[PDB]
Amino acid sequence: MYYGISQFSEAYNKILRNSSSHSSCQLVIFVSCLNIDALCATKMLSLLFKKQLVQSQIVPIFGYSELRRHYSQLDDNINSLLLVGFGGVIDLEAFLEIDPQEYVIDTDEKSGEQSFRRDIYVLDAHRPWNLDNIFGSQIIQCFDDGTVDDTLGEQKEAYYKLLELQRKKQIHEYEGVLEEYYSQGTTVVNSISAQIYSLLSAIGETNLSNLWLNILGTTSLDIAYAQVYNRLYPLLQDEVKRLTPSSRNSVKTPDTLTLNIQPDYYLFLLRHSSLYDSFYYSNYVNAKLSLWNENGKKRLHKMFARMGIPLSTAQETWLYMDHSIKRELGIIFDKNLDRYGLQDIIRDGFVRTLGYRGSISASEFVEALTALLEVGNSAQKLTNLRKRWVSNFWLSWDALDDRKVELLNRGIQLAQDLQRAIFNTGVAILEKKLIKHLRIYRLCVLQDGPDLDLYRNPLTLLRLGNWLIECCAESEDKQLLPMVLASIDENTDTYLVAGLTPRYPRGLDTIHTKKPILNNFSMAFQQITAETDAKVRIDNFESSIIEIRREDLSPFLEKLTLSGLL
Amino acid sequence: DDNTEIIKSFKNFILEFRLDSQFIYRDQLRNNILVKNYSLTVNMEHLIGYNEDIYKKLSDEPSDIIPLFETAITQVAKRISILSLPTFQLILNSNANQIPLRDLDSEHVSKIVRLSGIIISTSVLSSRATYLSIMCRNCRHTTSITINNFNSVSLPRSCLNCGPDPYIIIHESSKFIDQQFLKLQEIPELVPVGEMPRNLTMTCDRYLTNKVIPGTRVTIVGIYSIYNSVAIRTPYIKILGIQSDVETSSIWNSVTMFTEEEEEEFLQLSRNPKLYEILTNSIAPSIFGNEDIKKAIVCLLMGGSKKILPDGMRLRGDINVLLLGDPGTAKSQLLKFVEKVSPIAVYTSGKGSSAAGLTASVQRDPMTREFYLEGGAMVLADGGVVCIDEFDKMRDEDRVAIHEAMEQQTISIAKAGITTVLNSRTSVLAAANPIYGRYDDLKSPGDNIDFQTTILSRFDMIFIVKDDHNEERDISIANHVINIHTGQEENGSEISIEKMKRYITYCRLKCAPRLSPQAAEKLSSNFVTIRKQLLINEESTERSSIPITIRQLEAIIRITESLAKLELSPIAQERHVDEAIRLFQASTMDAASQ
Amino acid sequence: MSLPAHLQQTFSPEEIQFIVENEPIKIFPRITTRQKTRWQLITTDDKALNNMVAMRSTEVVLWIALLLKQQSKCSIVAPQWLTTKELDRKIQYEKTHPDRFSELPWNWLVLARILFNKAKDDFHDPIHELRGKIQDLREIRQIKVLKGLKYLNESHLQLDNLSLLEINELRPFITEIMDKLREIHTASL
Amino acid sequence: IYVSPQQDFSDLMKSWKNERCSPELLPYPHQLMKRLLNRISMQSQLIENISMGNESKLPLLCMETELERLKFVIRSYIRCRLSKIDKFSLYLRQLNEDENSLISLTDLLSKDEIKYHDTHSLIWLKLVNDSILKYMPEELQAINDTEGSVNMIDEPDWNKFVFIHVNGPPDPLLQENEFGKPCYTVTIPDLKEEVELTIGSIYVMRYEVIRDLLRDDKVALI
Ligand SMILES: Nc1ncnc2c1ncn2[C@@H]1O[C@H](COP(=O)(O)OP(=O)(O)OP(=O)(O)O)[C@@H](O)[C@H]1O
Ligand SMILES: [Mg+2]
Ligand SMILES: [Zn+2]
Repeated sequence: MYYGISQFSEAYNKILRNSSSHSSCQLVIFVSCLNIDALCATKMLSLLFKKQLVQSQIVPIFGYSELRRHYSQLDDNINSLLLVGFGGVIDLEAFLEIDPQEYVIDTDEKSGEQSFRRDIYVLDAHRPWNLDNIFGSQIIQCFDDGTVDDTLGEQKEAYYKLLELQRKKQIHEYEGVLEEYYSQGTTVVNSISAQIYSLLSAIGETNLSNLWLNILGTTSLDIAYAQVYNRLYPLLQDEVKRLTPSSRNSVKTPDTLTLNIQPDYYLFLLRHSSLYDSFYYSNYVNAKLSLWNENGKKRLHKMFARMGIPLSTAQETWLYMDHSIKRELGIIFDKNLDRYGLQDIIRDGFVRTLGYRGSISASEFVEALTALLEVGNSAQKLTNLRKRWVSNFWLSWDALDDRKVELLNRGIQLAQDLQRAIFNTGVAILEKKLIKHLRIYRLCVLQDGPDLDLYRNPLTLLRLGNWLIECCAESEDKQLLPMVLASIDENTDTYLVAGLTPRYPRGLDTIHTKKPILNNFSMAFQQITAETDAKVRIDNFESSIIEIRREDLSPFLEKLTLSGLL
Repeated sequence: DDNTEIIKSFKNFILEFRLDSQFIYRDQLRNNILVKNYSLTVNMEHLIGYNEDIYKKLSDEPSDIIPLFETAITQVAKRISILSLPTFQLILNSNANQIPLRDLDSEHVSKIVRLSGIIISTSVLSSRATYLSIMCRNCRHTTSITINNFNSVSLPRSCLNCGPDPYIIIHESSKFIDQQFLKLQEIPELVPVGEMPRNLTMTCDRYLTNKVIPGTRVTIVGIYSIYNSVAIRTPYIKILGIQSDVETSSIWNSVTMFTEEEEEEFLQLSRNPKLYEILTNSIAPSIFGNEDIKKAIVCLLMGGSKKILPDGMRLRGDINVLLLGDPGTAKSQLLKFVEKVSPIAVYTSGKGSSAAGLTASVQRDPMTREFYLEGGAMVLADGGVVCIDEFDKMRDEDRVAIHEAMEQQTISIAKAGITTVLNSRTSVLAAANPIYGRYDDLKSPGDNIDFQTTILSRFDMIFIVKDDHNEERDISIANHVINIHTGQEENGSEISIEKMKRYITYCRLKCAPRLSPQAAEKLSSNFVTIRKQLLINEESTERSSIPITIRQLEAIIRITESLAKLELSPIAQERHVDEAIRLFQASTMDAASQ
Repeated sequence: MSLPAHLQQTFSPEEIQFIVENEPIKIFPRITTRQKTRWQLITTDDKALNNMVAMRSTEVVLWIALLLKQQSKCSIVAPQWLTTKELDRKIQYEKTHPDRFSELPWNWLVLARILFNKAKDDFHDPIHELRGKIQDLREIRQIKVLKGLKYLNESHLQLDNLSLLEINELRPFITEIMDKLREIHTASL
Repeated sequence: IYVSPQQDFSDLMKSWKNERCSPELLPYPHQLMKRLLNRISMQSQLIENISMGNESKLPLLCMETELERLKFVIRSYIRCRLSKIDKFSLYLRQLNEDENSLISLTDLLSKDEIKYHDTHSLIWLKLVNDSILKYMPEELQAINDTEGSVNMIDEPDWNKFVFIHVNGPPDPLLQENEFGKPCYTVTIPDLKEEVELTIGSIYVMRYEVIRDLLRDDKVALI
């Protein structure tokens, strides 16, 4: 079964009723280890449960195998289980070997319903929903954002008729529509933090900290799924307007907290680095100027000279930069960015300030959190690496608190270093012309780089993939093509293949740009793995990221090219 | 008018700032007043955060705004300390981009700038005027003047008939402060192409004096001003804050400066069961092998203990190491690393050195026509290590000037009417090549070493490094170098340069171990055995070029004491004696036997 | 042995806080416990809690008040002495009399910290002003303490109106110095 | 004289503070401690009975927190008493060995304290006898010799300086001063002084002179 948008309050009340007893804890939350949106949603849930004095346990998780292990290790006193950030696409009942009969408590013939000791709640933004979890199972409860009622009526009817059952033709039509539904790729439709904030608004527990966490969760998706961010932006604007005090005439105090909608820019850590660095290490600026060669640097220098900012002034840190230029920056950009094609740098973002402290924007906060998640600090080595990532999750969690600002500064520095390393790797990739072009898709394989170790983490590989996608591919007027990025680690002798969906030119509203692009790589990878024999791993939550043995990549890519299902 | 408002704004900033629940500057001022430290250190980021207008005012006209800030600080201090005190000093800290010393020009006149350099000279403290009492010659009119040390003041030209300049200062009623002059050079790596390093004149006041010693890299925050010594002005820097990576206060004083959190980090590190391996691996990580030489360098850095007997006799406590080997042994790289890591060190070339360069030089002042003594590498590197590269290239005359420095740790000067005995407590790490550039086994050791025995006896450990062509070692070294070229453990197997330097300083200032009776007995037995072996090894044709005297016994004792000091152990046991004996056998007896 | 060395002869700040939280305080209940289960406490009185009505002044123990406040079931009524006007009057009294201490409550510092950390929206006056006033009072009292420390002797000593936290802070130094002076005087005889 | 649980808790807190700040080992409140332990047992049983059986969630939390606070207070008091007994074992033994002394450890200590004292004394004596004492001559084989160069029995510091707060009777000893406020008068024999203690005033007195007032409960150690 699934809960509509208005049933969030009922689900929360059910959780309170069942998993609430000061004698012992009965609530466990499973969280995706490498998702910022899930991190913020779990932080909001943790604060909400702390308010009501609900005993709970929070367990970071990486991959489906660890989910199976931890679920098997769960005690019998867990009345409710929360799956935050995953589980939507897979069959939890079949995957977790959950048999409803062994989970029932009491059955009433008159009521026609059965009570179960354990309950599972799924907070997943990915699509398509697995119809087994939505329409078939009763133990699995899914927090739907309305998609099922909006567009899944026909699939609902088909699945119900399949369950209810010359008849061969009808069964064929129903199974055909079901297969057609299942044949689509996977994308993200909404932010889980938005749903948690909707629940809080329903029960009236919304404040400024919750709004900040919601903003962070929503903006985490801006880099990849800009359509979702554009759809959710007006609500964030309205909520910030509602929660902000009407009068701002009072002078700043040490405890004052500000949350303004100020003009933000598509620049990398503008407020914690130099303007030159902000323009240099930005994906959009590099894409529109090709800063990976000398011509791009010359163009950037010419742009800075025409804006009237001396090179020495530009390289000065943000805090100590000349105040006149800092104040005029908006006008200067208004008049000069259009010449070089950087008209999209102008944007409106959310900036949070604390009394007598520096001001940090939402994008910079998300960047710091992601940097802490990434570089914060056979099967045995893999387990140790995943344990290290689980540990980094808690550094990222701590950074979300206002008392732990040193962690945020460390994360900012690590983000700067990581962006520098990714820029160097991208320069190496593009100069060598390593991006082979096949008709079906692009291919790029890393074998002897200088910083190969950094790319064992899926998040860093995704960062590099986004950098490469925006640069020389989003531009050049080249037909959109999915990209394959692979890296190699000598300590284990295996690959980390990651499929990436193409992106339309940024900030180009169009009917075709309005339509989304689905990620079909999961289906093709699964089909190839099932047909072939290469001992591939699809344990990662992001089904597009797999681990491949050193020898099998060439046959795997041959089969991928011959499949034509990308 | 405006000055009062500026003072009020600064007072409000001092009395209102807070980042969580502690008034940082209020409490800091109270604590400083408690210990008679009339100053206040302000972080400019906090000032920017509190109010950007105040920072703009401070940056626009520092020379006119800073005195108002000092007055505000004094008023707040009087409010906080006295229940109804000279003018307080303002020390600034900033993280702005450092301007290269050579990039300072007209554009930076009368502005706050941050730069780093090397201090090459310091002056004797002078006396400045803050409160002057004056009296007129004719009518005897008492008057007072208050002077700030920031220059964009003079005795009145007209009395308050009296002639021009009628006021005479009454000294016994005036108040003065301390002043010092420093010479700052630019970092060698930052010098432009084919240019001599540039010097800059700087001044410090009150609590910023006696903070730096010559030869130490520092970071300076100050005002780039000018003074008229006709259409030109001599540039200079008015120091507002000094930041250095070496605790100079703890070096020239028996007092030691280390935070409680530091002291407890260095104790935990010392508690490590295998600190010796960590330090051995932490020296020259980019050099393959040479483990024994790395251990010798560790011992030299740690040093031994010095004893002053009741009769006045003094025993040396510094360890000297010589490296005689073939080309490509990486001796010069080891010397450079030693110079980089030691708290105090000077890297000098034997070729490019002189007798007067390396000890002290009689210099005549151009103006006073009086002779003074400047200092050389062995006075500038007092309390540290002197890396004398190309030891063999040094002339005899030059060389001979080093003996007393090495052994007696003093410099005796009798020149131009100057009779003094300077102090040079240094350790000498020298590298040299044989006579023919390689150690030819066909010829006797005496023919391969031109060094007289007198100089060699002073070196505690002598390493004769010979390059042997072994395929396995050659392949290993090639792989290591290739990995270096094409290419951070920090997992307890190695500590960075800064931590090692701080630990060296702490160990030197904290521990001075002593030998146990068993160690003394074992050492005497080993010394007798070594001397007997040397006597046996003698051949009628020639006498041993490598000597074994009482100095070698003292050197072994020093090595044992340094090994004990490494672990902060107050006593040296047989465990350290064994390692010292092994090192001596591996280096000095190895050189002598050949 | 059984008791650590730092807990010997003195109280730790946590112990002082624990002592403070035993005192009463006034609250505004946001629920109606009174009838028209039941608290059964053995250390304090349970009559007040049972006879609690909404938006009606009642007196309970400070720790119980904080526990209720955590659940947002009661608004803590700040002490009368913790107003800006009263703090200003106390500062004036301190300034006018350099020889004595103002008659502040014996738990003013601890209670102020507890209320600032736990009950921030209950105060009628801005929090920063109260923090500044408390800081100024603390510095004035520190000056007075430093001035009065010069009269340590082998005989008694009087420190009237000094709060509990200040006495706890000063106990080691004062006690040891006076003990040594007494020992010297006794040896002299 | 039992009054109510609140008075028992107040007396327990007063005893804890006095024991923490007192130099000597004060007499054990046997009846009060027995009442407190019995009340703790009954309250724990009541809490268990209620728990075994949402408006009732907060009261239970309050009961549990109160029980924890009371347990902590009793624990700290008893541990301080045990430490003091450790520091004065020989003193206590000397007290018991004397018959003319009025005090007896049965009144001055509880049964658990007596058992702990005896066991610890025996264990430490065995250790020091097997280690050191068995080698010394008969003249030096006594762990507690008062005729030696340095006395081995560590008595309490009678004249230790402590902080006090004068509260007055919950009074023949009470008298008024010139300024019309009630006051107490105590003497310091060594200095031949007279000190006037004013009710409601904090002082730093010697323990010996204020011992009687503290025992009578006219003053309380801060
Ligand atoms: N074991 C080693 N590991 C790494 N680099 C090495 C090693 N041995 C030699 N080298 C390199 O060989 C070069 C030798 O130059 P270097 O000045 O260090 O030699 P040297 O031993 O002082 O000889 P010379 O007597 O000719 O001055 C340096 O680049 C050093 O880095
Ligand atoms: Mg060389
Ligand atoms: Zn005159």
